Amino acid sequence: SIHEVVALIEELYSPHPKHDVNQIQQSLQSIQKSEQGFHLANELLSDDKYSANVKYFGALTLTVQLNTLWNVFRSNLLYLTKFSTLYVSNPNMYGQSLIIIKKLMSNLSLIFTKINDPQNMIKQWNNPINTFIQLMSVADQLLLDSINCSLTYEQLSQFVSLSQKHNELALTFTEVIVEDLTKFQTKRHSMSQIHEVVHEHLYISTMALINLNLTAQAVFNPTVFDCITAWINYISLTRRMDLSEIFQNLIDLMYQSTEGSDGYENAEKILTIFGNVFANDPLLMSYDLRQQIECIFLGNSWMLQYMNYLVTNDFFSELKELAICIVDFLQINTLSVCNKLFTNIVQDEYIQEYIKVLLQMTNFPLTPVLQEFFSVRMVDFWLDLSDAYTNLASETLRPNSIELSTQIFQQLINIYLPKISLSVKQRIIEEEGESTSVNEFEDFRNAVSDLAQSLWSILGNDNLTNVLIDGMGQMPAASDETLIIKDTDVLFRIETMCFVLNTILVDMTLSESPWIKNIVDANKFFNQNVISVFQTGFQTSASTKVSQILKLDFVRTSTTLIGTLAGYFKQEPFQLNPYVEALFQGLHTCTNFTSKNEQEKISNDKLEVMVIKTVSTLCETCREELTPYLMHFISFLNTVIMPDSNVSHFTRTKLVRSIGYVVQCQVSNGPEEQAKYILQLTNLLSGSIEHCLASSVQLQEQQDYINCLLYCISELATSLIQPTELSEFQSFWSSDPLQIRSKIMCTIDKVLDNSIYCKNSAFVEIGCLIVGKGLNLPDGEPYFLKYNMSEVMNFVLRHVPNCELATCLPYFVYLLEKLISEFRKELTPQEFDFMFEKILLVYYDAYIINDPDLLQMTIGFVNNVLDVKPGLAIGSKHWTSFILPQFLKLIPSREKFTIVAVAKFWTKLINNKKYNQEELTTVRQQVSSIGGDLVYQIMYGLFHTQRSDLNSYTDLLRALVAKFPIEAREWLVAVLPQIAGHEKFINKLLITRGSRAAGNVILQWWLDCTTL
Amino acid sequence: SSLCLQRLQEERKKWRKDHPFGFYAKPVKKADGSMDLQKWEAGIPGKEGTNWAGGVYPITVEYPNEYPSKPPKVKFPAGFYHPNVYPSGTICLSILNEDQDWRPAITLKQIVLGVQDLLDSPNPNSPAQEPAWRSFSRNKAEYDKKVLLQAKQYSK
Repeated sequence: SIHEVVALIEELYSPHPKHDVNQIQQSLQSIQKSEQGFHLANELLSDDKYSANVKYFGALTLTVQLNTLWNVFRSNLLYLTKFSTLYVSNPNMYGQSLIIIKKLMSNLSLIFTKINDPQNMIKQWNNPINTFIQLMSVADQLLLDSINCSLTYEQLSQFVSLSQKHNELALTFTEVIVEDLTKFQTKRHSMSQIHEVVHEHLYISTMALINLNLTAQAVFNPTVFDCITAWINYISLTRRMDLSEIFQNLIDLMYQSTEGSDGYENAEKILTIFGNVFANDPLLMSYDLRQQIECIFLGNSWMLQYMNYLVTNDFFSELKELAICIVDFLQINTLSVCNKLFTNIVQDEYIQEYIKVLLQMTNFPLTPVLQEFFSVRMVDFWLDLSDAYTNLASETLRPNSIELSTQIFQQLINIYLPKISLSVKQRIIEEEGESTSVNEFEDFRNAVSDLAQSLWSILGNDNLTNVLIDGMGQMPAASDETLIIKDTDVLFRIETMCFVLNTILVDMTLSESPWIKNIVDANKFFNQNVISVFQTGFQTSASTKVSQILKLDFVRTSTTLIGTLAGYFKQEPFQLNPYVEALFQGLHTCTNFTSKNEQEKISNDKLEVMVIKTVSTLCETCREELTPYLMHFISFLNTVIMPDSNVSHFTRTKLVRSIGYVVQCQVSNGPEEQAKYILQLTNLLSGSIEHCLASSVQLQEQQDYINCLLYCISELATSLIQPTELSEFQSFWSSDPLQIRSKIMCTIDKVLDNSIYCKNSAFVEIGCLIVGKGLNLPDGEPYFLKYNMSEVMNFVLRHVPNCELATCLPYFVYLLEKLISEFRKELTPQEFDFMFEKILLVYYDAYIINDPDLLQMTIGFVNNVLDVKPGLAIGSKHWTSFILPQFLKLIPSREKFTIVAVAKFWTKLINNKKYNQEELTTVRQQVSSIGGDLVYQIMYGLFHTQRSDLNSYTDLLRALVAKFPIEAREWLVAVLPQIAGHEKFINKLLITRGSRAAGNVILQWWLDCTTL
Repeated sequence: SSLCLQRLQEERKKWRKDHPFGFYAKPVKKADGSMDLQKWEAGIPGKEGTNWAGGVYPITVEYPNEYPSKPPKVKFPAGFYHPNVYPSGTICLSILNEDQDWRPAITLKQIVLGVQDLLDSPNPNSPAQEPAWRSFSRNKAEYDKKVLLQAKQYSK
């Protein structure tokens, strides 16, 4: 059958095999490990005529050793035997035979991990490297015994390095052992002492071998670099292991590695090692070696020569790795530079040149992302330096601290401002298109924006903000009319200045500041240049995808800065007019146009959203200043609401919200002048709704149009609410002679009287939102849409029978809860019985009792009545007949929200503090009657339930025991035995507690009562 | 505590070094301009090709003193519309619940990717918001329209 085994092994690796690959694989997994699998593996490795894949399968079959103590020794002997076999066949001249070499190395590494774990005998290995060393010297089977645990010195170890493959095999063996010890330590932490064994024997041999490869020129092999990183990783996981001389000699090799000497290959690998150290465990390197790294990177200098070698050859990935390593190295040094700079606790001219070179490196020619990442990683460094300077003590500053800090950070501003220039993104989209480099450029801009937000606490307004304002306010960007810049250089400069100025001005308050009025009035072209950016970008024809995306970016930045300036517009109204006119000119250009080719419309919608967003912010803050523009806008809206427009329903809604924001502040001329606008908007919305419902029989388009106009009514109702920041309006809106509520209610009735709309959940939702807009508002607020009790009641009674009871009832019920909380003073238990009978009880037994949403809806309604006015629920005719029996049977319910609803119901019923003295006596009397069945339902649910619902009737039992401790024992001695004798134990232990630590007694009772 | 601040510093370094495109995160500033390491501001971009596309939804992350023994609390703005967002804004997510899949080793990157995945793939087992879950389950068209308008609402 050995011929059959070799047959299907070669069949598995054939290009197009027969029968099946999965089946011959399962059969190969079936031959092993069984008592002949081990002997098969030894015959597969000892036979030289087999293929390399078959021998690999032999070592893999050996790997299954998890199947007790004796077969491990019998395996390890043959592991080391076939080991020494192929490892002697390698060093002379074999080649490409090291695959099985690595697999056998992995098998021995697994053996070293398994044997040294906690669990005639067999002692510990302690040092497999030495054992491998003496195994290359060929009474025969007796040799492995004495060679294993004790071996030679360092001179013979260097003599082993007579060949290159010897050093390569030793580096790989130590590397695989270390990476496997790393994988085994990361998987599960039961090691704790094997690390000590590696520290006492393997660590010494590995350190001596690595240092021999680093110091000696002939013994040097690049594989040691990949081995060093492995050792460093394992050390980073445990903790004293020195590694100081290894880092020192790696620095010496990197400095000796030049273009002519090494071709910067060793320098690249050693820099990858240092980048790994600094990025993962930077504390692993001592202070002296980090000082040498500082003197090598910052200095003609060797570092400048390596950077020029990487730049001239167009190696952007290797330059990226270099920037990552240098930044991770510089981020750990902050307090020493900050102290020798800004705190006083020959060095000055040295640290001035130090910062000068660091700023020259911060600038760094070659545009970003596309080529370099130095500025991208340096942003986090400058953030740490800004926070470190801000975190410095007030009494510790240097005499020249503020001047040197201002100078350094202003040079930073002058360096990073051309870096984030939009010309870079233009060249990125030109060369690389829509790649991930654009996304990295957006993350770079967000990082520099946060850098400026942290730098403002140092530079102030005049050194950071006034530099941008005077840069863009004292010179016209467009001398010709229509504000066309015509110039690319100043356009990129002004887009950069608008972006930085916006992110700085968002953190301010333009109302409390008179400084903003002083700085803008000293700049004639400031507002003109901001509008020049908006109009230049908006009127830009999108030819390529690059010009389209840049157009969207310019519009985004402009609309955001305009949105940030509303406080200054309240402080300086006469500069507001050019903005409103320029905005509405662009706003009409992106509204009345229907040209779509083809995905351009998503850019039109993004522009239209940012414009209407800026309009919403301005109407939110500058309500008083915008009074004269109202009469033109309502007419333009009348032209937009036409069943043919380019606006989205969202833009229609936010437009109605903006007009309502301006209308809310028109309380000056009295309620009549403001009501002229309110009645005009009411007649326009209801007229267009009634026009659409009764003319073009409602289709999906008419449904979206009706939903849009209903949302417009909702935004208008929200916008007319007085912000939290006389009697004539109260009497007017209490009477509302213009019949605003009458027209709105009849319009909602006309929409909900249609069968295509009343059974839709969305229209019921927005209807109950609009009708319940005036509910729960602070009393005294002259709200226009404040509805009385009877109007909302007859409204719900009007549209509740003809609607869909499954999906549409909770909105009417939430509206009734709002009405109950509003009219809590004037409510009567008979009116509450009327609402309970008409809206819930008739529809209960058919549509509610078997529906979880409607069930939890009804329970939450009763809980709302108990929270607001308990006298309505207690004095109900269905209180003792319906509410109590039903909620009693619903205690061991299967729905989580239903369980929580019933538990909150009985909990509020017990712990309610709003009870009258008569109501409290009647409640205690009724509870002292049903309490029995209550404990039965509690233990019934607790028995049939499982974890995560145990704490539900715990708070119910906590309230029942605290409120009724005496009857608690009488009800427990009756309910416990039904749901054996050990149950009595909870009685003494629970009532003794009172409350606050039950459950702990309860699960200790459930544990008893479950096994039985 | 003191493990808490050391861990949050390491998290800040790790995030700032490597994170998904379109996210941002930064400690809020205290009155003295120093960072409140236990309260962060972040932004979650909607996934392209979903009704969430185009929005960047802002969240706050509040780390308890017992972090990382206890998970942070993550909140959207009050009134955010989603079936797994409480009225308060509290997100229902297994990795954010100490009683479920929270592990001390979970990083901010994993949290924010979890939130992104939750955005277009709500979990029915955590219905934190009645109207969102109801619309999702009974009027998908309304839910999608609301999501699209909220994406416009929080436009990038």
